[PDB]
Order: sequence, then structure tokens, then C-alpha cells
Amino acid sequence: KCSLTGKWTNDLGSNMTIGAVNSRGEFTGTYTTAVTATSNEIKESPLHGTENTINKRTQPTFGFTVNWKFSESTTVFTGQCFIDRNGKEVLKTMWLLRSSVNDIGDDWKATRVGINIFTRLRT
Amino acid sequence: RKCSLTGKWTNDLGSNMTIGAVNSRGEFTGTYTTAVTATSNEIKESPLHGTENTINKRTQPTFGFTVNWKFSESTTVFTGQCFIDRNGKEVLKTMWLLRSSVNDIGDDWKATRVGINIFTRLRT
Amino acid sequence: RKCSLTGKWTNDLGSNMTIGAVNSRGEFTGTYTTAVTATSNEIKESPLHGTENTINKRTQPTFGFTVNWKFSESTTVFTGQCFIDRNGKEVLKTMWLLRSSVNDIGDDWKATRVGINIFTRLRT
Amino acid sequence: KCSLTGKWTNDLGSNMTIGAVNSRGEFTGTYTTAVTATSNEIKESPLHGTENTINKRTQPTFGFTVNWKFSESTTVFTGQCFIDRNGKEVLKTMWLLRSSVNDIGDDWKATRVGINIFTRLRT
Ligand SMILES: O=C(O)CCCC[C@@H]1SC[C@@H]2NC(=O)N[C@@H]21
Ligand SMILES: O=C(O)CCCC[C@@H]1SC[C@@H]2NC(=O)N[C@@H]21
Ligand SMILES: O=C(O)CCCC[C@@H]1SC[C@@H]2NC(=O)N[C@@H]21
Ligand SMILES: O=C(O)CCCC[C@@H]1SC[C@@H]2NC(=O)N[C@@H]21
Ligand SMILES: *[C@@H]1O[C@H](CO)[C@@H](O)[C@H](O)[C@H]1NC(C)=O
Ligand SMILES: *[C@@H]1O[C@H](CO)[C@@H](O)[C@H](O)[C@H]1NC(C)=O
Repeated sequence: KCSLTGKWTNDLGSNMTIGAVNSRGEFTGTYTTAVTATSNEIKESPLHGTENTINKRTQPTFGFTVNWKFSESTTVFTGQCFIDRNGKEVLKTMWLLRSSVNDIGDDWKATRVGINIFTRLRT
Repeated sequence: RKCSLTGKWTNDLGSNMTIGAVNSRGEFTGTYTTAVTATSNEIKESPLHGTENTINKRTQPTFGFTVNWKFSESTTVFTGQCFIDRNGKEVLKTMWLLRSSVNDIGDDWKATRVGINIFTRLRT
Repeated sequence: RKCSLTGKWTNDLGSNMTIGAVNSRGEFTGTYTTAVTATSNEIKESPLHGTENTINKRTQPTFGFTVNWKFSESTTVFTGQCFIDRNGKEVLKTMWLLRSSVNDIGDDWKATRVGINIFTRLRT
Repeated sequence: KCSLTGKWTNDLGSNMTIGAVNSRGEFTGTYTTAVTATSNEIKESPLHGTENTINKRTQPTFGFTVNWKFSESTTVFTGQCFIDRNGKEVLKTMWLLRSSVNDIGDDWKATRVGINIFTRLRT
């Protein structure tokens, strides 16, 4: 039931747009982040993921990657699409954000972690 | 010099991956062979797809990828960086999140397991 | 103005904590009442002990604390910051790691679950 | 078997010293980190934790907090003490590091995550 294809929003204000998913579970899309950790003018980036098909679960598991266009940075999201009591969709995700570093000896700090909630937009 | 994602890699738990191209866009897919599971099902090669960052031609770009487990309801996401070590050997330093499937959203809080991984080239 | 850890807090899952002093050192202990479990055992108030940072008198210091689950083999660690919101209400923004017990070190990779939590004062 | 009381070292080079643990599972100690994320002269800080007693497990679960003396920063560790095949002790931990921020609206990036391995020192 829960479908990833469409236009979602975050508790941070981000805007993601996913296209349709396949047979292979794959989808594509674009992210418009509203916050950055990088001091660079934010720009609409592409996200590539995949959705789980293992059994027609009305509430699949998903993950996707964001290739930031404005940072040497990479973000990954994983989560599950849930069907509320309101009858409403809900991505409950969690993400890891890697920062680019110049030494294997500094990598240990290269990574942050958090959540995000996505919902849908009207119209 | 050149840290390409492309190639065959193994990893600290025994797991093994195989990654292909990398478009002019960093996009790339491959397969995954875990060596271990949180679940109870026989392992099956699973497909992977990711993107390599290229926003200031760096010789050790970051990357990320999803793994669509074939034998399971859940999914894992990996993010790291392609380091060129001192030995001159490439070394993927990585980290993931394994998202398990839960029946009830009020049970979400527990579906997320976190970990590391270090990949090293297989290829002789 | 003043974000003290001291007081009674509840949290987004229903869980509830009670924290006491805060020495001249930030050290402090209290109890914990989870509302939910990864395990199968009846819940029992568990003890907690932490430390509040005070290295440049900030009005919203960071903190951390461990929870020594009484009904279980495992442990959870919380770290966050004591925000003074705009409503003027304190708000603990937090995050944890729940370390489960495993029998075999080769099974370590899966013992770590990660999550959030937001605490809000109970006290009327 | 696995005992936390003593002097350990990391894969980063850090030095921690824990005292004895109680009956309540509690211990104390001091951390000497060898890397920082903060640009401040590093200084030996105090760590307060607790160890799990729930059944005499020769391989308990532990967690402790580090009140950094040189940063507005807090670190938390959790892990398990393991008894190797070599007969040797091994803390396999994982930590979360909170950075101090000035706005609830920037908190989302306030947190990094990683590992650490501790072993023992000789002498
Ligand atoms: O700092 C960078 O290099 C790019 C940051 C991208 C924004 C991150 S993605 C995780 C979190 N969720 C969002 O929507 N934005 C921040
Ligand atoms: O147990 C499942 O739900 C399928 C997971 C398959 C492997 C996970 S991905 C994180 C960790 N590292 C590996 O190489 N494999 C495990
Ligand atoms: O299931 C166990 O092993 C005991 C865990 C008790 C509660 C965990 S701590 C993280 C999460 N947030 C809560 O308030 N409780 C759970
Ligand atoms: O940057 C700060 O504010 C203090 C950093 C303390 C060092 C951290 S603790 C996690 C990781 N492990 C270590 O031993 N050091 C880094
Ligand atoms: C997303 O778009 C909505 C309206 O379509 C807007 O109000 C919000 O500010 C946008 N946030 C972005 C661009 O991430
Ligand atoms: C820890 O001490 C050892 C020797 O006791 C030393 O070689 C190492 O550099 C130290 N690291 C620190 C001070 O964190």
C-alpha cells in the first residue's frame, strides 16, 4: 500500500521526489535539502535507491543514496514506509552522512547520524 | 591517484562485493554476498546500487550504496570513502545501517542496527 | 537561562526518567522507567548515572548517561543536549545506542541498535 | 572473567583507566583521548559508567560516559567485554559524540558515530 513514488517532505523541511519503482525494487529521484552541514549553496541532488519486494508487504523497507551536488558529501537513508491509523503514509527513516576527509587517520569522525520523517505533500 | 569503486572486494566479516561501472554520474550497481545474517534464511546473492561523489575531483571520493537483500524483508545502506592507503592499496572505510522489517510502527524504534566495515580488494 | 537535568521527564515512547543532583562535576544519577523493550522480561525501574558538561558555562550543556537495565543482560547509553526552547520550555534532544548481549564475539556486528528520543518535563 | 577494572588502549591510541566496579555495576575512570574533533588542547577527562551484573556473565555489557575536560562536548560508549581465543580481553565498543550547538534547529547534526576497540596495556 505504502508507495514510495511521489513527493515527500521532512521534519527539517527537505523535499524529495521519487519516480516509480520497478520490478527490481529500484527507483530514482531528487532531493532538495533545506539544511546543510557544508557551507555551500544548496542545490537539488539526485537520489538512487531501491525498495524491498520480498513479499508484497504493504509496508516495505527502503533505502536510497543521495549524491549531493553541492558537497563532496554523501548521504544514505534507510527506513520503512508505514500506513498510519489516519490512513496516511509515513516514511520513518534514519540516515548516515559521510563527510569527505583527507586522511584515513581522520575517518573516525567522518560520520554523523540521525533521523527524518517523511510525509506527503498536497496537490 | 585513483580509488575506483569498480572491482571485487571482500570485507572484515567475510562478506564479498562486486561493483561495476561508475557513470559520468557516480551511479553504479553490483552484487553482494553477505557472509552473515541477522535473519534465518539461506543467503542469496543480492543486488546493489549506489552513487560515487564527484563534486571536486577527489582521488578518494565518498560513496554510498543500498543492498536489497534477496532473502529477506529488510535492507542495509552502506556509506564510506575510498581511501588510497600508504601501501598504495585502496581501502574502503565504511559504515552502515541495517533496517529490519517491523509489523507495527510503534515498534519502529527498534528496527535500526548500526555498524562498521572495511573493504579490501580481492583482485590479485 | 537554565536547563537543568534535574527533574522528572517523560519521553516520546512513553518512557520516564527521574534525575537528581548534578555535582560541581556534572555527575548525576537517577532512575529509569522504560515503557518498551527489545527483550521479553517484565520491566523494572533501572538505575542511571551520567555526567553534564560544564566546560564554558552554557545554558544548554550537553550530557550523556548510561542505563543499567535491571531486567536484562544489555545496556543503553543516551547523549544529548538540554535545549531551552522558545516557549521557554526545556527540551532534552537525545540519542542512544542499545547494546544487546551476544554469546560470541563473531556475532558482535549485530548487537548495536541506534535511535532517538526527546525528553520533556513531567513536572507541573 | 572479562574485567573492566584496569588500563586499556584503543585502535586510535586513546588511554583509559577504570577503577573497580561495585555491586551496583558502577565504575569510574579517566580518558586520555589521542584525537579530538575540537580544536583544543586535549586533556585527561573523567568517565563514569556502569557494568552489567545481570547474571554472572563472563562477558558483560558496559557503557560509560566521558565528560570531556577540554570541550563543551560529551561522549558515550557502550559495548561488551569479550574473552578471546587467545585468552585475551576485548572491549568491542561503539560510541556517540555530541557536539554542543546554539540552536535546537541545528541539533540534527550535533551527532557523530563510530567504534573503538580496547585492549589492555602491559606492565
Ligand atoms: O553537508 C553536506 O555535505 C550536505 C548535507 C545534506 C543535508 C543532510 S542529509 C541528512 C539531513 N537530512 C536532510 O534533509 N538534510 C540533512
Ligand atoms: O539479516 C538480514 O536481514 C540480511 C542482512 C545481510 C548482511 C548484513 S549488511 C550489514 C552487515 N555486514 C555484512 O557484510 N552483512 C551484514
Ligand atoms: O530491551 C532491553 O534490552 C532493555 C531496553 C529498555 C529500553 C530501551 S533504551 C532505548 C529505547 N528508549 C527507551 O525509552 N527505551 C528503549
Ligand atoms: O571533539 C571533542 O569535543 C572531544 C573529542 C574526544 C575524542 C573522541 S571520543 C570518540 C572517539 N574515540 C576516541 O578515543 N576519541 C574520539
Ligand atoms: C519544499 O517545497 C514546499 C512547497 O512545495 C516549500 O514550502 C518548502 O519550503 C520546500 N523546502 C525545500 C525547497 O526543501
Ligand atoms: C597511552 O600511553 C602509551 C604508553 O603508556 C603511549 O604510547 C600512548 O601514546 C598513549 N596515548 C594516549 C596518551 O592517549
